[PDB]
Amino acid sequence: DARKQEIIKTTEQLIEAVNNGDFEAYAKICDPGLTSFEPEALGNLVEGMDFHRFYFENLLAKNSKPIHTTILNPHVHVIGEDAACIAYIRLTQYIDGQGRPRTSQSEETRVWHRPDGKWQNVHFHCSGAPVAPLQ
Amino acid sequence: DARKQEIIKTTEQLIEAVNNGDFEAYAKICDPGLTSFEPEALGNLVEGMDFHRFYFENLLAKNSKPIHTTILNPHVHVIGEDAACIAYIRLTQYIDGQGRPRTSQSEETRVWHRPDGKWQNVHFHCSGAPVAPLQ
Amino acid sequence: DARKQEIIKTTEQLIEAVNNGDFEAYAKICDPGLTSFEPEALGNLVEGMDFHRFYFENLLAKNSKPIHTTILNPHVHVIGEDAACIAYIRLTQYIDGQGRPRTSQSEETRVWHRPDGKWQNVHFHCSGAPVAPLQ
Amino acid sequence: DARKQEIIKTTEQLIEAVNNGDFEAYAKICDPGLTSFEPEALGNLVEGMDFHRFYFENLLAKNSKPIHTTILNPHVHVIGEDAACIAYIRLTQYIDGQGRPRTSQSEETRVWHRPDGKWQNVHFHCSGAPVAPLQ
Amino acid sequence: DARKQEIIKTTEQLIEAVNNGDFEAYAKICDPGLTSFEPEALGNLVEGMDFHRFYFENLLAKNSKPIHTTILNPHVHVIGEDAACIAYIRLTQYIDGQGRPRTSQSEETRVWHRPDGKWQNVHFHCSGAPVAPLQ
Amino acid sequence: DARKQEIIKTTEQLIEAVNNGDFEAYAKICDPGLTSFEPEALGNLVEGMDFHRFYFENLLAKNSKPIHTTILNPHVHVIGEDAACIAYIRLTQYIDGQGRPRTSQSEETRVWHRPDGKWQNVHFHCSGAPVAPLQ
Amino acid sequence: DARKQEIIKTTEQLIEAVNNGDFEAYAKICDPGLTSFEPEALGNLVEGMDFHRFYFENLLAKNSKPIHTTILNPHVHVIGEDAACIAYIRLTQYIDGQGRPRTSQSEETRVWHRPDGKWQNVHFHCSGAPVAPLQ
Amino acid sequence: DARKQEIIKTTEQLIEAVNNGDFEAYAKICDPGLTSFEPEALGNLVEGMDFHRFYFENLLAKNSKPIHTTILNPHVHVIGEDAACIAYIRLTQYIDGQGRPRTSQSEETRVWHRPDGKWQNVHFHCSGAPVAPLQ
Amino acid sequence: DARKQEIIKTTEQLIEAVNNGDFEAYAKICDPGLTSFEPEALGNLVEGMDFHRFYFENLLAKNSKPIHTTILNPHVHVIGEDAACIAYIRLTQYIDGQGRPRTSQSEETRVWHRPDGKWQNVHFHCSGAPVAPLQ
Amino acid sequence: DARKQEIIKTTEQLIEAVNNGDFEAYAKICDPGLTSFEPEALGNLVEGMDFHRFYFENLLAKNSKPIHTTILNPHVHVIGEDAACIAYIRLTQYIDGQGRPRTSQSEETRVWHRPDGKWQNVHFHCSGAPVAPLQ
Amino acid sequence: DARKQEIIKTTEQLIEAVNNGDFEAYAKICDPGLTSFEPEALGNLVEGMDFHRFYFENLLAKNSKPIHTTILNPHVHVIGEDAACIAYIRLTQYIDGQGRPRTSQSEETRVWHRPDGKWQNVHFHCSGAPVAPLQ
Amino acid sequence: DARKQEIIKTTEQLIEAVNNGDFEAYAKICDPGLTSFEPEALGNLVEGMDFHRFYFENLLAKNSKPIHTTILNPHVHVIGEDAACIAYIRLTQYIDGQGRPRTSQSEETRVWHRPDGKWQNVHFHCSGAPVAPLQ
Repeated sequence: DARKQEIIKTTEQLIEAVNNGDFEAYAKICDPGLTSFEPEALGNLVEGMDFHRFYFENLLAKNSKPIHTTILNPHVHVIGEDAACIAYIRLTQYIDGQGRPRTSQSEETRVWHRPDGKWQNVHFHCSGAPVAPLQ
Repeated sequence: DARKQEIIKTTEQLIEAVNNGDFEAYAKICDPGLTSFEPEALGNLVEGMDFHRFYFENLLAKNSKPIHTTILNPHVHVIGEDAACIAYIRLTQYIDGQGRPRTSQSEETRVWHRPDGKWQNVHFHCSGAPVAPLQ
Repeated sequence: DARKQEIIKTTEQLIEAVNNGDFEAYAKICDPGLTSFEPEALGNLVEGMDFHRFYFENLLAKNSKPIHTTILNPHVHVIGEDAACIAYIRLTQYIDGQGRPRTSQSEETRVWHRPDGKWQNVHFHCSGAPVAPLQ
Repeated sequence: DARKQEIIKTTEQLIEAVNNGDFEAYAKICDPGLTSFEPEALGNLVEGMDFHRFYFENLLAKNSKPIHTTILNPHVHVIGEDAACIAYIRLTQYIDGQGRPRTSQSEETRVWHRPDGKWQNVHFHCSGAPVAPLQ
Repeated sequence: DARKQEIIKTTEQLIEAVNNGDFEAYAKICDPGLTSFEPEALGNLVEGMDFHRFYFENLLAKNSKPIHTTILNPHVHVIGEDAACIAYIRLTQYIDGQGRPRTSQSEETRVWHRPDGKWQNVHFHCSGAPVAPLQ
Repeated sequence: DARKQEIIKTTEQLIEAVNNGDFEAYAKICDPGLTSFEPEALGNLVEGMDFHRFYFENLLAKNSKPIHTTILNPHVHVIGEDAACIAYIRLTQYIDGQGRPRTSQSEETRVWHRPDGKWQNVHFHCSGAPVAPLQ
Repeated sequence: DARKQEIIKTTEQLIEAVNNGDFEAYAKICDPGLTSFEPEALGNLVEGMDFHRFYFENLLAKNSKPIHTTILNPHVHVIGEDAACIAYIRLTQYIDGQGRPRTSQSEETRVWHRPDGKWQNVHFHCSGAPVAPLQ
Repeated sequence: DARKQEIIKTTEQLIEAVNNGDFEAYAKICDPGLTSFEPEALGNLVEGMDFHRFYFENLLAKNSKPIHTTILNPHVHVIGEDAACIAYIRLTQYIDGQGRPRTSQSEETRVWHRPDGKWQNVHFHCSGAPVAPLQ
Repeated sequence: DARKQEIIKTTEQLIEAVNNGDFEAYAKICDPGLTSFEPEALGNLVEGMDFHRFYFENLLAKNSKPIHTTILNPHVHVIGEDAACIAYIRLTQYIDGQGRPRTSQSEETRVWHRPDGKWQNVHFHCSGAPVAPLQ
Repeated sequence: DARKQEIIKTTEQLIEAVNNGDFEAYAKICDPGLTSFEPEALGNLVEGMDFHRFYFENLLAKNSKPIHTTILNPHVHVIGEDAACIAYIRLTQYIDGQGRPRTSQSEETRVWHRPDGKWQNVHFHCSGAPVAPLQ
Repeated sequence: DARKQEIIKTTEQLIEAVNNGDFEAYAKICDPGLTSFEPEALGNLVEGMDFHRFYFENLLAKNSKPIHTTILNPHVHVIGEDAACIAYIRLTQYIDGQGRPRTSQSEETRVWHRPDGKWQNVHFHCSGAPVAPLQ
Repeated sequence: DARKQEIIKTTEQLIEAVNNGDFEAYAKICDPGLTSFEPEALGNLVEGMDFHRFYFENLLAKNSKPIHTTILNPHVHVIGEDAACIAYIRLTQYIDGQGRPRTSQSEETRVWHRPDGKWQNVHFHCSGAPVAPLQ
């Protein structure tokens, strides 16, 4: 359970670096060849950092309204000593463009490798609501 | 490229065992603790074989109409010697309940481990069209 | 955990007596003053057995098609020695009126009392899909 | 009828502490392990206080417009001396974001335990309109 | 409570004479100048028996499928010794044109007079679902 | 026709006391145990004055725009000397939230008793448009 | 009232000649230069018999199912000794293409002249449901 | 053709008195017992001046924007020397609530009598767009 | 008026040759370079006979059900001695694919030239319903 | 081709006089008995100048925003020496009520005569988008 | 114009080989590395013959109903002596799944190369209606 | 691969000249007889520069908000030494009319010729989202 709690802790560091808009910390968690599927990419497989960079510069660095996030039913597969995978449900509570509280759901998969003693993310898949909020 | 072609070959064996309705071969490719996200599970994370078993018994063992499948733009991450991940776009051509040809798209992620010298699947995530066909 | 497994076992006996259409076993699990909220009652609070009796006589005793049910994330509150409450997510896999497999979800609460040494159900609440199937 | 009037009185204290935005009184009525089903949680079972805390901080502490609430057809099950359950219909009259009066309906179940001589809430289930108002 | 139970009993005789298709008994319960509002009359006030006669001749005398009816929360006003009024919610369980069980709701008011020692109906108002079933 | 004109006159006094917002005159026309069905109550049977009080305090005491009302095809049943019933179509002409004239229709039933020499209202049923105007 | 009852009687002869499919009697009631507005003419003013002839030949001579018609609130203007006008609401009860009873409403104006001692129809206007039934 | 041109001229005087908002001239053209069918009356037959008075006071006396009206294909029936009927298509060109030109269509019937040497209107029927404009 | 009646007569010969399915007579009325706009051509300008030929071969030669056509408000421009233009509204009464009478409207323009002593059609424009019927 | 270029040139003079709002030049191109079909006339045949005059006075004399027009695939029929007909597709590029560029399509027919040595327009037919722009 | 007529002729040979279902002639016109965009491929770029092969085997070899095709406004770019490009509008007239004639439109681009003395197709792009017909 | 990288480089120069609003550089890349299919042209084939000029003058020269563009899966056909064709998927990230980031997809084909030693564009085809952004 010690190695599973380590993957959980490192995944929580990713999620709070994203919602802080901290792109310089996000870039240290991600591999340069990272690939992803997500609702914003319209069914295409994205590669590298530059597609995601646009949302840090146009939302996450600029926003100020309160947000709360719940992680439900996490499951971890540990795949030897170099590799791991985590899957969870995410609920986000947020304030819309006219002051009403709202909720949305996503389903997320993250794939982790340990090159050079540090855990880094190599592939990501998301379903459900967009991460760009529906305000 | 040799190890990447091996993951491609093993992923093609999974896809043809599914569309043949060969549940006894499917059960040798999958780990007993396998987890999944897919459109049929309504946003929930499924564990084990028994949710999928229902579709082999009520479609895949019984169907006879022609189907064709195209795999587009595959990408493989090889994660040491025990682990790998593959991501691809899938297009399926099928005949509906009244003889008309149709097309649908999915986006798929599969996570592979090599316990006891044999590659086996430990997590799967699907977006887009259901695998239960829209006939 | 022994008393929690007992409530789980007794709740599984209720669910299989319903999907067998066994109204004479259902009547031994329920209290005569049982109350319920469910989608079929259109927002009203029902009392007694006679509202439910209609669905045993017009579906559950007559149906023959295959059904599978998954219970997800159960939680039990044990409230002294006489009382308990259980909450769970239910997924049902079923065949429609033209041979296609389908899925639906409900959320369920059940309240249990132990009069005369036997566990019996006194209140029930359901949300999501109707239990009368969407075939 | 004396013990039933006591559960009614305590349920009315909960409802007025919520619509006053009095989170410090709400926290004394609820057990720390409380679970719930409600429309805002999107079909998931919530545990603990922190999901509900967001609506006290972003609505109930800040609102000033007039509200009226009617409780219809309450039913109480008393389950020995430590335990009780209550079920009722709730109608709420409220003013929208442009000054028009509106109405909405919910159906609610609440499960009560008496640890250490004080009644506290251990499970809650809601159907119908959200508690976050449709202004 | 004796006179209220008499109005309840006489109202149950009306409802079962209607669902039996017994127009010759219905004609003995109704005053010749009876007026009504109901969904089938498109917002108009009907007078006399001949508008209702059409539904006995084209449904109620001819139907054979099982029907169940629940009366909820009845209230009676007794207005001296010659007059009374009753108000109730009606739920009807029925089988559709393809064998599926269904539910519908109406709200009903009935006004009763005692000319010549016999109770007879002088005005009726219905809201909600039509009495002609939605099969 | 003299007693019928008296019920008509008293019903017109009710309608103008409501559209003046005169809740202290409305309370002298109504019995303390009065019951009603209306579109604002969402299919439920309301009892007493406090549900209606909210619309006097949040509209009828505060409004200033011109309104005109037409009563069509009234019918009266006189039920001995203590009791009467009246039924009519109501058309209301009103100005919306942006200065355009509009029309709406309701169908209404009212039940009258004469305790202590004064006519008072004991039950009411409404269908069609809400009495809260669609501005 | 004698001359008004004569216009009513002659208008009832027209309506029953139409629903019998008796085009040879209809042609004796109508002036050769008769004009009309009705839903079937798509906003145009029709002149003469030949537009209406098509509905006698393709429905009214061929139909066999039961129909009932109610005339509501008739008003007559008598305009000297040669001329009259009548206006009424019409409700029609009919059976659809699969055996269910249905209702529809129209509003109708008819203009009458007495050339050569016989009343004949010179202009007609209809609003609401089409006369061609919605089976 | 002289008597037909007289009815045309008098009908044009009505139409321009209405669009000027000249209710004191309108009241001299209409009979005190005039009846009408029109889209604003929701399927009911109106009698007298007071329903129409509301639109003079809340639009026609207050408006200032340009309007143009075309009368198409008029037909006149002259019914002895005391009575006449006219039927026509009306097209209205108008400016909406945000400055765009718009068009709408009605179909109209008007019935005229000559009491005391002066032509006056006794019945009116309208179909298509409301006369209260769709701005 | 003699030359206008000649264009009317020749236009009626075209319309009855079309609804008879008489393509060999249609080909004698049309110029070889004829152009047209119509709903079936999806906004394109068609040239020559071969686009129209398909509807003679697949409907007009094969149909048997009764059809009636009304021509409304025709207008003719005569343009010297060689040339003419006609414009009219067309109403068609027809029986649908399940035996119900239906109506549809078109607006039509036709341009006529007299080469070699015989009138022939050189351009046609249609708006409204398709001539291929909505059965 | 010289006479065809003359009709093209004169048709371009009409189109630019319209979009300049130059009603005094438009009136010299049109014959006083001109007829038209267009979307703004709701399926009716218009005659003379006064229907079109309203759009010069309420838009074309007042507008200032940039517009561009493309004429596609023109075809000309020359019908002796006094008469001609032209048909074309028209695309219009325009700025909406909030500054965004938009496109729309019409199909147009125009009929030309040469009385007194000057070409003038006698009939016009339009389909597709209205000439009043959809800003 | 000789080389342009050659590209037109070769493009007509492709279109008739497709609608004959002649896959062995289609394979001689296409380059082995051919790429395409079309509505059936859901926004993806297809490569090679095997995606198209499915529609020959499941429609074009099996169909028997009459089809007609019009090519509108073709444009050819000739790019030295080895290469050419053609663009056209295509209208297809066809019979649906219940015997009614229908029309649909596509816009098509085709790119041609002359390796080894024979013209062959290297890229294709289609917009508008699918080539799999909407029967 | 050198000649393919040259076509890629020249295609990237076109795309950045367009999103800079640099119409004087765009005019040096395009042939004077260039043809195109695109969503803005409503299914028509455009020729020359003047249709596109309108979007430079009314958007691209005036806009200031941030935009990002991704080119996916490019494919090049090189057709001797004078000619080439390129096909790709384009994703655009942009800010809407109220500050929210958005995504859209197009599929694009471009045909290139080398007259006088300089590459120039002769035909273009686009599917999917309009190039005028959906803000």
